[PDB]
Order: sequence, then C-alpha cells, then structure tokens
Amino acid sequence: PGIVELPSLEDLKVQEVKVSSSVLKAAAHHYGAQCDKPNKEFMLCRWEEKDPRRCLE
Amino acid sequence: DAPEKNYERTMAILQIESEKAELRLKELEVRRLMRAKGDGPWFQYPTIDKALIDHSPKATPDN
Repeated sequence: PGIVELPSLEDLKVQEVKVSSSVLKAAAHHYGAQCDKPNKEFMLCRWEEKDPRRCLE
Repeated sequence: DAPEKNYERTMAILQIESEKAELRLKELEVRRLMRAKGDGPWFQYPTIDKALIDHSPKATPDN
C-alpha cells in the first residue's frame, strides 16, 4: 500500500523536564492549576485528530 | 352451450394463463438477477447495525 509517514529526528528534539516521578507527584496540583491552558490545548488536539505526528508543536 | 360462449370463454382462459406464465418467467429471472447482484429487497442477509457503536471520547486518543 502506502509508505508510512514519520517526522525526522530534528522535529522531535526538545529540552526535557528531567525530574523524578516524586517531583511531579509532589507539585501535581500546582502544575495542574497553573499550566492548564497549553496542557488542555494539547489534550484537545490529541483527542481530536488522533495522530501524534500532527500533535508535535 | 352456444359455440360463441365456448369460443370467448376459451379466449378468456387463454389470456389468463398466458399472463400467469409470463409472470412466472419474470419471477424466475428476477430471482436470478436479485441473487446474483444483491441490490434488491430479496436475499438481503443482515449485517451488524451501527447504532451499537460508542462515539464518546475514550480513555486513549489513538482510536
């Protein structure tokens, strides 16, 4: 059939939030309250178009 | 009975039977074409209804 599409490795590179799971769990409620807008935009788009290749930015 | 009565009775009988015979042949050909192509109301084997599909947002996006 069709050749499957995949973004290049330069499109996937990003600075990483390099912390343990305890750091995330401790400040989970503050992170959820303060950063709701880009998280919810990403969640809406990711649930809407059902594609991780179109949900990278 | 009169010969005219038997004559016209025979003509009515022949017309009725010719109509029935042509309808029987049409029924056979209709059945064959309907079974071959499948588009008519006959030979419509049921498939899965689409009202049994859950269209809510699920717990995983890739679906």
